[PDB]
Amino acid sequence: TTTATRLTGWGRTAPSVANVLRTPDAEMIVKAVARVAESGRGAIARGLGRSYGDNAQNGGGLVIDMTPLNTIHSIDADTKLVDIDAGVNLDQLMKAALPFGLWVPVLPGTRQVTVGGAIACDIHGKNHHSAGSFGNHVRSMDLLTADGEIRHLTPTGEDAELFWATVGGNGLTGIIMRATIEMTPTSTAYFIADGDVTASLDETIALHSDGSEARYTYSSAWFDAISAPPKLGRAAVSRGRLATVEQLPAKLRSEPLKFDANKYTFGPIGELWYRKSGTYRGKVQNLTQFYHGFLQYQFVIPTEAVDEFKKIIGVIQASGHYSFLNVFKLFGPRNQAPLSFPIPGWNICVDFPIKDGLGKFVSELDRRVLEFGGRLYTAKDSRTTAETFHAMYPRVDEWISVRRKVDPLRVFASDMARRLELL
Ligand SMILES: Cc1cc2nc3c(=O)[nH]c(=O)nc-3n(C[C@H](O)[C@H](O)[C@H](O)COP(=O)(O)OP(=O)(O)OC[C@H]3O[C@@H](n4cnc5c(N)ncnc54)[C@H](O)[C@@H]3O)c2cc1C
Ligand SMILES: *N(O)c1cc(C(=O)N[C@H](C)c2ccccc2)cc(C(F)(F)F)c1
Repeated sequence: TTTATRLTGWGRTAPSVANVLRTPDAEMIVKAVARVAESGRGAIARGLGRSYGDNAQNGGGLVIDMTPLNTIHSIDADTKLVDIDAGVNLDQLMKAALPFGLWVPVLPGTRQVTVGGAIACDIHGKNHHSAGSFGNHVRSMDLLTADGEIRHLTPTGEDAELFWATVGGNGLTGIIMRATIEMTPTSTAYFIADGDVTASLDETIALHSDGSEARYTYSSAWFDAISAPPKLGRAAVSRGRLATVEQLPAKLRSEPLKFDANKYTFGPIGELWYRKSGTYRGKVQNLTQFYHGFLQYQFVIPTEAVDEFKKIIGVIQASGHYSFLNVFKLFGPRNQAPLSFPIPGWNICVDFPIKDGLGKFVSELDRRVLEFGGRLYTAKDSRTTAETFHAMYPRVDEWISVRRKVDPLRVFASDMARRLELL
């Protein structure tokens, strides 16, 4: 029933060979786990493999593909609850739930992620500072544990601890079979967006600490990480909120929940265009418009350590490693998941062309991120060390304890668990 497959994350790196079970039958799944528990490198769940790291692979072990288990069981406009299999992806869920006036409460940059993957990495999106991360919206889940049993976890139940260990747990508490999400009510599929441009890193920080952020539910920025100061850190800021029907152009009010470089570019006229183009108010945009080899590196620095955040950006541009695609956002309050990535503060994504001395430069970045109280993201990472990770996540020991109570025999395991000593 299993097939030896060669697996990588989305980074197409650190490949490993595992036995990939793929069945729409939850019974084959439960019994495949029981077949790992009476024997040795254990088992890990895999979703759509959008995670860049090595969390959804398990060298010389069992990897269980969950995408066949993609039944949407029900959606209820009144309770706002959705009840689906872990294999359902968020694009699928988005499209099924619009007709009910329901919005997926946390959307990441690609909708090709499963619900299991969204929970296990506790993903965040453009609205983190107003909605939190994915785990905040899970009202229940069914977790296939090492003992072959299915446990029904809730956020505030008597199983709260294992619930919040599973959130952001990178699949190391067992297999999420099914969950119940509370959605966000919406009257349209549209955003009303305000656009802003900055000329300096200092301007960017100002804009994000002036209180304007509280007027928008969604907010993120494209961010210059190549130009030398004080042009370094200038940003195209896109902020907004879901539009109501009364704010749509009348052509759309009929169907409000529907879904579907020249010579000047670098001169003063180019700079002018880019400011004009990137500055606006109340622009209505659908989801696509408003959301628009390499080493993907993402960290967050606590809010108060702002000067340290600036320092790291300066180190980056002067490093000779150039990143064009840079997403900046200020996270809001965190949640009670010990291994949850987001904390309030300065979040950034950078894309580094694989190049000489880059591996060693990012190790230094790790040191800086750590020294400054921030952390990396497992959904992005494959190269950091156990010691660095354990120091970045001070509640890791708390988490490991929970994980030990629930999988004493190390039935669930992955490349990452072994690398980061989470096993
Ligand atoms: C283009 C792009 C844009 C992205 N943007 C964002 C973003 O804006 N915000 C953000 O937070 N992330 C973002 N990501 C990362 C992505 O959201 C996460 O890596 C997500 O976890 C991937 O989901 P998946 O179903 O592909 O999971 P996989 O990558 O297949 O698995 C990821 C982790 O989830 C676990 N898992 C999967 N299914 C289950 C299950 N059924 N039960 C238990 N554990 C399971 C796996 O074991 C593994 O630990 C982006 C990724 C890409 C490629
Ligand atoms: N990283 O801090 C980060 C990345 C995204 C994101 O959507 N990235 C994908 C790869 C993307 C790259 C280039 C253009 C479009 C999409 C989103 C965030 C967020 F915090 F959600 F805004 C952060």
